[PDB]
Amino acid sequence: NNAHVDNEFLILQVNDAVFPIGSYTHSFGLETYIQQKKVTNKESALEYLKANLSSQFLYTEMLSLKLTYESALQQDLKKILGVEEVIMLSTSPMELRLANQKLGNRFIKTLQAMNELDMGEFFNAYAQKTKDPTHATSYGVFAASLGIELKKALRHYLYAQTSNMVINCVKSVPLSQNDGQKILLSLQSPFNQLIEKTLELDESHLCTA
Amino acid sequence: NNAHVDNEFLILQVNDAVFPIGSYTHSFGLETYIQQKKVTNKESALEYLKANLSSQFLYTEMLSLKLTYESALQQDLKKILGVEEVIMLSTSPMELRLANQKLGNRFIKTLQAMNELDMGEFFNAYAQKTKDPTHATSYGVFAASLGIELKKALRHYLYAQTSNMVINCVKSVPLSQNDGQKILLSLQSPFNQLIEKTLELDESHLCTA
Repeated sequence: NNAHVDNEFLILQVNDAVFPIGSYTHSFGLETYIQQKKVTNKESALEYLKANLSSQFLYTEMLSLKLTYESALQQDLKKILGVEEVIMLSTSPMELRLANQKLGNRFIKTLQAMNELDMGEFFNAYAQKTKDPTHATSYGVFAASLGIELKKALRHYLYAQTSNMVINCVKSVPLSQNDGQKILLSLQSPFNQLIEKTLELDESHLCTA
Repeated sequence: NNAHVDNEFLILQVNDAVFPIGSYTHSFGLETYIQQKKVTNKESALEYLKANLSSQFLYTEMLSLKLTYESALQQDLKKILGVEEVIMLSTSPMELRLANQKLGNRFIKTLQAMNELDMGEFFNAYAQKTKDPTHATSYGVFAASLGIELKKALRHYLYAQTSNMVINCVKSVPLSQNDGQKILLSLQSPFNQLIEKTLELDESHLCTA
């Protein structure tokens, strides 16, 4: 039914910076740290990025991606909605809440506008009931529905979000293009640690960072 | 070694639109079709892309990537420079042959800037001796040098270039973002046919389109 669809390309397409889901929300803490003169060069940007990756980005976004992926495999919509409720309640202020929700809704809507892509009955049920979808959670359900391997879905999502964070630093600090590339390289070892950790964590760790 | 380096992440990084090598040059052969009202919608854009992908892009760019990858595994530098000579000599107009060179030169330099990345003896020797590098040929040597699988290298390069082409159509026709996503989805089957075809071609087909 998705005979004409190739997951190897589809994972690249939905993680492409150009995938049309409205405006982005990672540049949030950054602009504050720039005004505070806490992030003003390559070295300080890197430490900022590592700190962020291993706090809220791991314990909220990455972990939630995994939780909704695993629950989707068990057709457990209830747990998915519960994860989304926990995240919504731990998110402030209302502007970030609103934006994250917009991003979530846009991700789902963009998939759905591709009429020739069949997401399956479970995904479409999720799409109809979700109140506070996020990019990471709806992605988790997306990957589970199409049978994309978890470690691969994570790796691709992790790289894409981080790339967005770094290009944010390059523009806002600013940094040099090569500085951004050096940063992305040095983050590869943290990336795999992050992925390892994500697999060890369970729902009790959700939003604790 | 490259102990801290993960090819899984590096392949995403070098194919990111953010990789600072400058703008791709597929945009050159589309402006006329638009002006002349030949590419006007999603449908005619798809056809133009399919035609483009399976002509000059296949017989020059994708094939050249494959040929320098293969020669790199044999550590046959003479054959690599031979491929680049053929492309340089077959490329007009002058302006496009200069743009392509820059793009190729920028790819190599960007890699070299990342000092914590060890490209290895052969790639360094290629870097010292190349005269008319291109993005595709330099990328081929890069992929083989790091032990990245050929089909995977092709898939990532192909998707990235095609995303760029589609974005050009979206911006130029212009088209809606949704239409661009439908186009990329529709091209997944063609992508696989393009890759299997690439593996069947050899030097005797180089630049014959």
